[PDB]
Parts: sequence; C-alpha cells; structure tokens
Amino acid sequence: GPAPGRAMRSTTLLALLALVLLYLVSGALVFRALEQPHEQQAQRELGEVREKFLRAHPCVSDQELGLLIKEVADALGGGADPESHSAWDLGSAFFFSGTIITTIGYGNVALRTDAGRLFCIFYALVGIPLFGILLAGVGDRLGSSLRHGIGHIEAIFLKWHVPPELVRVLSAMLFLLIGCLLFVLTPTFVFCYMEDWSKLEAIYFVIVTLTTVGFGDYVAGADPRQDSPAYQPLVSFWILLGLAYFASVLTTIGNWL
Amino acid sequence: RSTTLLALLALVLLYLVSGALVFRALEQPHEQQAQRELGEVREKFLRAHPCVSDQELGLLIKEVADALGGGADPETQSSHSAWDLGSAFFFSGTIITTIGYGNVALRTDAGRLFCIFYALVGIPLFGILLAGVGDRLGSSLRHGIGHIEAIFLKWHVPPELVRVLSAMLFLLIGCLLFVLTPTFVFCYMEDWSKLEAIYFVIVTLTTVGFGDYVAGADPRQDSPAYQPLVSFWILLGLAYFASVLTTIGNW
Ligand SMILES: [K+]
Ligand SMILES: [K+]
Ligand SMILES: [K+]
Ligand SMILES: [K+]
Ligand SMILES: [K+]
Ligand SMILES: [K+]
Repeated sequence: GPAPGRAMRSTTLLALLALVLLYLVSGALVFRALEQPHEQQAQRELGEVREKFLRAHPCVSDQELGLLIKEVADALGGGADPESHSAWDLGSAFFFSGTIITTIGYGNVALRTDAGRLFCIFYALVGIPLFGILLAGVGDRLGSSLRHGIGHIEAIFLKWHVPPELVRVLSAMLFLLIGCLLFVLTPTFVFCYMEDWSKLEAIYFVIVTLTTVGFGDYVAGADPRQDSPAYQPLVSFWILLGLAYFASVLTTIGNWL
Repeated sequence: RSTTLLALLALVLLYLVSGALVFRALEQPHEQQAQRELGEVREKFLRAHPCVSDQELGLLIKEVADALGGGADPETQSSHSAWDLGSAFFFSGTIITTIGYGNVALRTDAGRLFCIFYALVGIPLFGILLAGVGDRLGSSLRHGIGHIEAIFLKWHVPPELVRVLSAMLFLLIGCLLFVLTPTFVFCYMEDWSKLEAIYFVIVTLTTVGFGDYVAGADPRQDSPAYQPLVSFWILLGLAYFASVLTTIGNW
C-alpha cells in the first residue's frame, strides 16, 4: 500500500532523485579533498624504486629487474607473502563463504579459477536470499528477548511517575544504546587491542562490516595470520548477531514510520 | 517460530560448510602453488646477483608488493586520477549501494570519519530512491507490455495461462536489458571473458562487491559515457533485481 504508494507519486521520486544525485555530488567533493593527496603512491612511485636499485646495484641490468618485477607480479597475483598463511583452508574458506551471503564480500582473497567463479555465482544466487530468511528469523526472537528484558525494567520507569510519554520517547533509545553498547562500543574497544588498531579503525571496520559495504581494506585478522581460533567463528558470530540486531532496528522503526 | 529457525540455522550453517569444501578444492591448488614458486624466484635472483643481499632483496619484494597492491602497472616503466571527481563520485556509489569494491582503499582518518557518517545516512536514503525507482520502473514497464498483451489475448490463449506467459517475459526482457546486454558490453569494452562479465555483474548486483573486477576502472577506455553511465545502469540494475526479490518472497 504505502511502500509503492509513497513512491507512486512521481514528484516524490524526482525530487528525492535530484536530492540523492546532489547528495552524491557533495560527498564526492568532500571525498576528493580528503584523499586526493595520497592514493597513487604506487604507479610512478615504483619508478623511483627501480632506479634506486639500478643505482644501488650496477650488477643488475634493467631488463633483469624488469623481468624480476614481472616474475613476482604473477607470484603476488596468485598468493605471495612479503616476509602457513593459507587463504583457502576450510577455516578461511568458511569465512570467505560467509562474506558472500552477508553481501559483505571483502574480496581481500579474490577468486583465481574460472571454476571457482562459476561456483560462487550460483552459490550467491541461492545462498544470499536464504541467509536473509534466517537473519530476519533470528531478529524476531532476538527483538522479543530484549523486550522481555526491556519490559522488566520498564515497570520501574513508569512507577517513578515518568509519564506515558516515556514511550514513545525513551524505550527506543535505551533499546538501541544497549545494542550500540554490545555490538559497537564493546567490540571496538575489544578490536582496538585484539588487532591493535587505532581508535577510529575499530569503529570504521565495524560500520563498513555491518553496513555490508565490506571494502576489504580492513579485516586485519589475519593482519598477518589468523593466529587464534577465538576470532574465527566468533567474529562471524558477531557479524551475524550484528546484522540481526541491525535488522531488528531497521524493521521496528519501519513500523513506527 | 523457533522450530523453523533452529532447523534453518543448521541448514544455513551446513550450506556454508558445503560451500567452503568446494571453494577449497577450486582455489587451494592455485594459491599455494605460487607460494612455493615465489621461493624459487627468491633463489633464482639470489644466484644471478651475489652482489645483492637477501635483506636488500627482501625490502624490494615488499616494495613491489606495496606497489602492486596499489595497482602499480608492471607493464612499462616510469595521468588518470583515482580521486578525481568523476571516480570519487563512483566511490560514493559503492558505499550507499553497500557494494563497496574496496579497489581504491581509503587512507586518511578524516576521509574514514566522514565516510562513517556518510555511509550511515546514504545507505537507507539510497534504498528509498532505489525502491522508489523500482516501483516506478516496474510501473512504467508494466504500462508498456499492455499494448502487446492486448494483442496476445486474441489467439484464444487462456487468460489463466496469459498470466504465466507474461511472468516469463517479465524476467526475460528484464534480464536481457540488465544481465545479457551488460555482460555482452563488459565482455567487449573490457574484453573480459564471458565468465568475467557475468561474474562482475552478479557480484556487483548482489552488492557483494569483491572489487577484483570493476568496469570503467580501466584507465585507458576513455569513452565519455562509460564512467558514470555504468553506475546509472547499476542503479536501474539494482532496483530491478531487488524488486524481483520482493515478488520472489511473495511467490
Ligand atoms: K552489501
Ligand atoms: K571488497
Ligand atoms: K589487494
Ligand atoms: K541489500
Ligand atoms: K559489499
Ligand atoms: K564489498
């Protein structure tokens, strides 16, 4: 009814369209000044690296070095450690499978085979939607489990003569802030040391992860090697519950709108 | 229902295992193969030049690793900006669509902090327009078929089956304009293989966005339309492929 109806009005879209278009333009102008100074430090920057090895070592020709770069190119282009770290063992392959259905897709360990790409194609067409079924399912019992809990302490708020305005003015904020505590503030200060990131990196990782954006610029566990069996299912378990609570909030306020 | 959930949970969990098993078989050879062959080139170049120590080589192989990771082209030796307004505009399209290629990673803390607030706002905001377009796109499209549909209902074809016929044609002309045509273009303009043009589109459409393949990211192809017009298709491609998923949930 309202979902197509509010969009059925052509003026609502085209105004929102130009809004989004210029919302993208504004973000591009900001993103430019924030990052343009420091990105392409590789294309021409390696050019000085070659000479600083042609100068540093007269014993090596440029063509010998040119082949060396081309040799290590196909080496790095398939899996090479600049120094066990197998990125396709069942542990990490399970992680890679999860990034597909969650639509996170870090791509930090991309597919090489034309057989693996085809397998992933059908794996995504079927795997992704049925994952959302379970995620929306968990959110049903998860949201109810909080409200069971939300209700118990709610009794105390109303008794202390804070008006029926309490809801809807309070029980929404405390409901989200406890989730903001458990699935954002708690993991960040954990990940701030568990991966030894800075303050913003832990927060930046969580958001891009939970928003299913998944740049792949930040997993850093393995930062060098996965190391511990703690993180492996638990973080995916955190992502799962992170998405579930994320789903609960977007759905509940969907009703309130 | 807790009965369907916990049962589906084991179904989903094993679906990941079954996927991880086959993924291992199709990738563990190729990745670990190069890991062994890298040690060869380390030896092979330590042989050719005893003048160069391994530590001085260890720095270099990491420098070229830092370079190649940055997308440094090993082809010739020595402008096409990445954070130019045209591609930075496309970069914003990666977050709000939750595609997030990550091919051009961020670096500045100010850029990441601004991206934090920009992502939280833009993503549900985009979904409103996307679904909004998908409603109007589906409506304007459904408006067009009716002309042809009126002719089809004369050949004594049962209206019960006329229902099913259009349902096929709905997705067929839909994928034709948003799967076949994009892949045939990507297989041509990017000269990717058939399994790379399809692979790019699908991973992009489902917003998985591995970033390994990105159309228009190729610095050379300077056809004036290609850079943002693909993203224009991405919008319509997202809206259509998502609107079907809603009707999929119904049927
Ligand atoms: K996504
Ligand atoms: K990515
Ligand atoms: K990379
Ligand atoms: K989505
Ligand atoms: K993604
Ligand atoms: K991604």
